[PDB]
Order: sequence, then structure tokens, then C-alpha cells
Amino acid sequence: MREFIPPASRFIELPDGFAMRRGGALYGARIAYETFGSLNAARDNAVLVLTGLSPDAHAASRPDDPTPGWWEAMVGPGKPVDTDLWHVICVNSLGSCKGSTGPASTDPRTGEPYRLSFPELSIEDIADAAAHTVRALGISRLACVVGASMGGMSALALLARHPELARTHISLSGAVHALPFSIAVRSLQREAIRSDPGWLQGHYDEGEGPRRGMLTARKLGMMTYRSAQEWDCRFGRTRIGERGRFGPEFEVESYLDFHAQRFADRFDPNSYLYLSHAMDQFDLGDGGGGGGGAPGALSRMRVERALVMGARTDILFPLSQQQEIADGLSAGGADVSFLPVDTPAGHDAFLVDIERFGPPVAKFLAIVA
Amino acid sequence: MREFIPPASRFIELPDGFAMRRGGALYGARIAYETFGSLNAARDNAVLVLTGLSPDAHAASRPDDPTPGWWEAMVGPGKPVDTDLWHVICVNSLGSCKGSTGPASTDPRTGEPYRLSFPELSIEDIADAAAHTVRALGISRLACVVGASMGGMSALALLARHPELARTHISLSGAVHALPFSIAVRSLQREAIRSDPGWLQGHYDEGEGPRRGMLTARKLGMMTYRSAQEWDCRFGRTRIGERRFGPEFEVESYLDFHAQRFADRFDPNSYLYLSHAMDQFDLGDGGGGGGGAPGALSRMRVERALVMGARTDILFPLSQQQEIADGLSAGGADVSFLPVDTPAGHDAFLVDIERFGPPVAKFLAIVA
Repeated sequence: MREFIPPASRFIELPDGFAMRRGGALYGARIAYETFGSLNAARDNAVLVLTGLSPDAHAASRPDDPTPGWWEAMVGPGKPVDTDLWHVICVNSLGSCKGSTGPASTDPRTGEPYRLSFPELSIEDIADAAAHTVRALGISRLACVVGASMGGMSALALLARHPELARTHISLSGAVHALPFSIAVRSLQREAIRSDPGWLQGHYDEGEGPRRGMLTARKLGMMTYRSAQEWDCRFGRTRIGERGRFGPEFEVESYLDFHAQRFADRFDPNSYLYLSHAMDQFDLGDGGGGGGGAPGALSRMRVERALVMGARTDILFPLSQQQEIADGLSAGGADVSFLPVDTPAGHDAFLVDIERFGPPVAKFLAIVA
Repeated sequence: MREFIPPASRFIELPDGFAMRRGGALYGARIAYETFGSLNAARDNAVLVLTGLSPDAHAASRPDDPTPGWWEAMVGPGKPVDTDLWHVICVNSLGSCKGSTGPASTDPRTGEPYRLSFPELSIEDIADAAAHTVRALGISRLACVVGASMGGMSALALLARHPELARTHISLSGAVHALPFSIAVRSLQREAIRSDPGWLQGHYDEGEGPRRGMLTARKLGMMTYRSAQEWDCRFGRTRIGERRFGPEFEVESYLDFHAQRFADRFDPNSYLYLSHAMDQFDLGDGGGGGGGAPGALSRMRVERALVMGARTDILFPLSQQQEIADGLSAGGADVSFLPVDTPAGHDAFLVDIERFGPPVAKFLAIVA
């Protein structure tokens, strides 16, 4: 397939040519999205959610697609992001493979998948495509734009490029740009894929493809998404309970391989490369003629209030990067609540430790309501 | 070349039939070693150094091989491990590829490299081979046994299986067994090598072989040998200075540069064996297994010990060095535990001598 689209996906066509930041334009492209909760009469309770690199737009379950969403505990009736109050809109990032146009999508000019002919992807493109989607839904101003991980970058790009589109912002484990360690990690992940003979320079198509490289990319990711101490605490030196040369012997290995399979079977290799690359290239304050770098860009944003959170154990987007976002937004007049979370779940905390990330989000939205 | 042997290496032959912990034995095998400083007439100033996974026995430069050693700043005249006071003996771990018998060595039975026919390697084997080496050199009791990283495990195994052989012990960033995170990392490193089409199930020929995989294995290692925060502050987002989806950042060019240097001088199969041994070792299994690891430590007979670790070490976390210190102390050893405030993580004992050197010099000054 190379494209894995949720059954209740809806789409917004990106009209005519959609110009990409680093050159070229997409034609016949679209953004896959899903909504949760009722949009009110004034259309002023819309909340946009920009995702991390790997999820689809199915953030939460719904009667028409009861399968749990990737953020099931965060979004829903009576939950931190209460769908009884908000009209949540989640979009599949442009460049992905869960419905929105990406490398695995068909190029109308050739009738074949774009593969590596897909225009270089930028975080700004993901932001612009999401902005168009929200406007196409008849919403001129979001009550809030939520961004987590890669989505934190996408959200900042949206706030900088479409200042009148969001009243408030919730930034979870985001950054204005990637630091060396995370660049090194993503570099190795992309390497695991490009080093797999099955990649065939991106022309693996219906073939098996670089599946082994994908499993590995996912393993390396998982290992850096949560604190080393937490791993030692969850598995210890326990051997595999399931009971030929140099094969797995520890439960931690079994665990990683297990979840790695789910990713390798549900993600397009080329799409991963493009998204991974976009994350490394993003730099909030590098252009526009405004000055002040990232802090300057944040100060110029027009959000009224913002909630910024990060995990103390996050080694991909360290806490200091979340503090930087909070400081920059506040420097520009926004009423900012910053909250460092004492969790061992690192970068995955906003996904797996909603028991800690959830209450502060609810508290902030209660004020926005 | 299959093996990368320092020019002034010396060798001690292991007895034919040398038993390996997990089965099998070695015939015509040997341990490569080097010495620094003179042994006194009484033969009571010998210091054994068991290394981490990657180095050879050339810990310091010498007249017959002036090339700088892997521990140049730590071993030498007037240095932390003063060669003016000690006869330092550094051995290449069994299973390695720097002189001591390992996967890259010639199997006398076939006249060809062992490759994956080499018996599965255990940390205890490395300790036993080292013990034989010291005794073969006419030394009945070491003034001290120094173990760093993987060598920390080797040293503990030696202290447990040959208690009459060492008076004191310096343990640097070691552990009684590997924790989940380190196991996962090494598992990925071994995977990068085995996933490389040039591996050929260990039957790669001279020239390159699974070079790309070895590069990746080393890069992942470097990334975890030092603080993530230290990485961020060291390179920033600087692009590569020299003019699809290839490298673009300096941190990447840095990693590749040093990764290749490693790949050029290490045998893939040897790497697999040593890496696997690190995951399999558990000090608690020895000595009847009474009291697990803590019990084994208390049963050791060392009189004094210095145990150091880096606060930022994510492979062998500080808590593991604390465990070693407590176990030895509970057994009656006069222990000095020193957590080092350094960002260099696991590589600290190698690159932050300013913080690791003084303590070692002080401890040995007392042992003298």
C-alpha cells in the first residue's frame, strides 16, 4: 500500500498548485483530516492538532471509527481536550502516508507514485497546508492550535506565517529547531533505511522494500524517546519468556522488535525520509527580515495565551528548548504558562504519560473556554 | 589485514584445552600484552589493566613503539598510573582482534580464520586468560587490577575467580551486569553489522566487508558514550564545512570521520563476540550464586578499592558503580567511591583525565 488511510478520513483538496518552500509545486494534492466534537455557531471553538512525525489524523475514537486514536486519552468527551467543548481538527501532515499527499501518493503527471520526485518537504509546507485546511472548513480563527514533537515545529511555523489564524497555542515537547543529538539520531534512522538494499533508491514500490531498515529506524527512535533509566526499570535483565546465531535474548529486545514491526508495516520509507529531513532543516528565526532569530520570531507571534510543556527526561527535544519557546512567546506579550513534567517517559511522555500531561492541558483550556 | 597487532606486542600462550565458559576450548591460542614501567625485584608492584571493548594493549607510548596509546595521559612517567612506581601490564581481551586470539585469528585446526567457529565468548573467559597471563609472567599477586568499562566486568570476574591474584582494585565506569538500555544499544550495533550485505554470515573476505554496518555500529556507540546535551553544545547546527538525503551537518561528518577510523582497525566478527559477552555477563551467577551480585562482591578479597563513575553515563549508569562500591565495602574492603561531575559520560575515563587522573594518582599513592 505504502499509504495507510483511516476508514473515516475526510479530505480537503489543495486547489490548483500548492507551492513548496524549497521549490516546485504540488497539483492534485490533498490533506487528510478528521474532526472530533461539535463546531459551535460562532465557529470559535475549533482546535487544530498538528502531529508528530508518524501518526495519522485519527487522534481519537468516534462512533464512525471506534478504533482508538493515537491520542485517545488526551482527546474525547470529558478528556483534557474535551470534545464536548471543542471541535478538534487533526490533520495528516503533508508529506506523510496516512491520507495526505506524500511520496507514496500518485503524481497526476505520471500516474505513478512520486517516490523521490516528490518536492523537498519543509515544516512550513505542512503548516501552510494545515492553515488552508482549517480555512477550507470555514474557520477564520482557531481557539487554539496544538502541536507536539514535530507538530510543535509545524505549529510555530503556522503561528509565524498565519498570525491571525490562532488565538492561543499549546506546545508539547517542541522546539524552534533541532539540536545536534536529535539530528544525529534521525541521521542514523535515515541511514538504516538507505543502507537496506531493499530501498532500491526509493523504487521499492509494491516489493518488500527496506523493511529491515525501517524496523531498525523505529527501534533507534523508541530507544531515544524514553529515558534509559525507565528502560532499565521496565524490563531489567529479564530474558525473553517465549524462550539462530546472535538472535534476541532479552525481553527489551523482544519488546522493541515487536513494536518496530507495527511501524515497518504501516509507514512508507520515502515518506519517512522526507519528514525526517524536514525536521532537521526547520529553523524558526532564520528568515523573513524581522531579526532576533528564533526569540525574535516568537516575540512577533500574536497568540493571546499559551501553554508550553516538556518532559525533564526528553533527550531529543530537551526541556531547555520548550523553555525557549515559552520565553519567546512571553517576550512578545502572550500570557504563558510553562510546565516542566517530572516523568521518565521522555519525548514519548505527551503520548504515554497523559496522566501527567493531561491535567495541565485541561487547566489551560478551561481558561481559554 | 584481519588482525591489527601493535608492533611491540608480547604474547603469552594459553594452555591447549583452555576451557571456555559456554562450551568448547581453545588450542594454540594466546594473549597479546604490553608492559610499561619496571617490575621491582620483589615483583610486588605490578598493575594489570583490563580494557573496554575496542582498544588494543598499547595503553601508552614506548621506545619500541612511540605511537600514542589509548590511555596516553593516564599511564606514564609521573602520570596517574605512574610507570616510575608500577609495572603496568595491559592485555588485549580474549576474543578481540588486536593480537589476542579471537574470531579473526587463525584456527590451527583448519589453517583458516575462526570466523563464527570461534567458541562463544564470556567475560569470565577474558578474566581467566588474563589471570593465566599474569601468572605466566611470574607474578603471584598484583598490587592492583584496573578495569574500565567492559574491563570493569572482566576485572570483577577475575577478582571472583582468582581472589588470591590482586591486592587492590580500581573500577572505572564498570558494572556487575548490563542494564536494558545498554543491551538494546549493543543489540542495535550488532544488528547494523549483521544487516550489512557484506557480512556474509561472518565469511567476508579481506577488504571492506560489512564496512557500512561497522560505521553505523560505531556511530551509535559514540552517540551513547557521551552526554546528549554535551553533543548539542559541541556542534550546534553548523553544516559540514567541505563542499539524495545525504549528510549535511557537522555532527554527522564528525561521527563518520571517527567511525571510519574504527572500522579500518576492527574485525566485525570479533566485535560481535565481545559485544555479546558484555550482555551475557552477570557477576551474580558465580560462587554458588549466593546473595547474587552483592554476595559475589563481598566474597572478593581485595583490601582496598577506588570506584569511579560519570554522572552522565547512560550505558553504565552511576548507580551501577555505587553497587560495586557497596558490595566491595560490605565485604570488608576499604573503598573510595567517587561520582565524577562530567558531561563526557561513559568516555569520561578516556577523555576527562583532569577529573579522573587526580583520584587515581592519590589512591595508587596510598597503595604504593
